[PDB]
Amino acid sequence: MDTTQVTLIHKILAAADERNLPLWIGGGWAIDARLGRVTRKHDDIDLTFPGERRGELEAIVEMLGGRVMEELDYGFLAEIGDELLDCEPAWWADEAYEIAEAPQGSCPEAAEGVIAGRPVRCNSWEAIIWDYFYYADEVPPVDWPTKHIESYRLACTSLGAEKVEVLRAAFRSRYAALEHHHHHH
Repeated sequence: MDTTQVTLIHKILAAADERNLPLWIGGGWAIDARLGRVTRKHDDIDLTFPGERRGELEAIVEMLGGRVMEELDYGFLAEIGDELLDCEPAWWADEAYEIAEAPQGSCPEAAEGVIAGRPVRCNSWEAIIWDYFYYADEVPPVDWPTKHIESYRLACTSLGAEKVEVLRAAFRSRYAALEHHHHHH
């Protein structure tokens, strides 16, 4: 399982390099890469790719032998073999690639993490936490599975409490604004 998942990630990376499509590894996988240790196995592989390259992404999935299950407003889900590819579109703005609705520096150009001895670009701790907190608003922490809870803890600790607090406050502010907009409209 774990080896298979790592191998798939390696393959997806290799395809992305061949396509000349930048890949930022996200979520728990990013956290593990940034830690340097694949601590936990994850059925879903969360990878961030520039949105404009959707056609290339479809080709990549086909090259992998998988099929794209569905395309959603926040990205596309693809089944590759027995593993799930969750693709988050990175939006190229101000000469920078940014995760949708996420703070600047979401997807650093630098080789942030390492997987299986291969250096990999990973989304920032801030981006990771932004996603998790966003998920928290959707689903209560009590409902959260151990893996997600642990991943959130690791990311928060690594980034630093104060920074995490700032992120939480920022996101709450964003959500409140969104609610107000909706209520007005």
